[PDB]
Amino acid sequence: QSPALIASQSLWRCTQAHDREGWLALMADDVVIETPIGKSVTNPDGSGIKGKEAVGAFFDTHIAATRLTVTCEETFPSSSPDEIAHILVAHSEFDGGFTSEVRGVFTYRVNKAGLITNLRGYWNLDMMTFG
Ligand SMILES: CC(=O)[C@@]1(O)CC[C@H]2[C@@H]3CCC4=CC(=O)CC[C@]4(C)[C@H]3CC[C@@]21C
Ligand code: NA
Ligand code: NA
Repeated sequence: QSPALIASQSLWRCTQAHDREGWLALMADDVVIETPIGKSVTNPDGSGIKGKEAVGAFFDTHIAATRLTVTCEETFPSSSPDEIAHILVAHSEFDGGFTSEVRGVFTYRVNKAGLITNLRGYWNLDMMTFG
């Protein structure tokens, strides 16, 4: 298991389990999350959520109060142990019964310490469905 794979798998587990401190412990201090890449509700300025403090707020907003299910459809290693890509399906269920689901490419990068520096998602609203 490469550092990138272990990091991505650990982040899935901590995400579904709402494990805030475990989730943040996987992040580098200069982490940048772009889920999705470009402007969106989860990426306001379209340039990503930057720094552990900001992704902490991101967690509290979009993960903490949501039942999340992350399915790994397919994994694409690179020739670098520090970078990996996944086809993921992210299903959200909020307090009330409202749901959203999306499927896209997610790329991960870790530093030499094995901490996530980049998480980037390839999808848009057209690929989303709601229930
Ligand atoms: C509530 C929402 O809008 C979403 O459910 C739609 C897509 C979701 C991504 C999917 C990718 C992912 C994989 C991880 O390993 C960490 C958690 C994230 C970033 C996760 C956060 C919540 C998001 C943004
Ligand atoms: Na590094
Ligand atoms: Na550095």
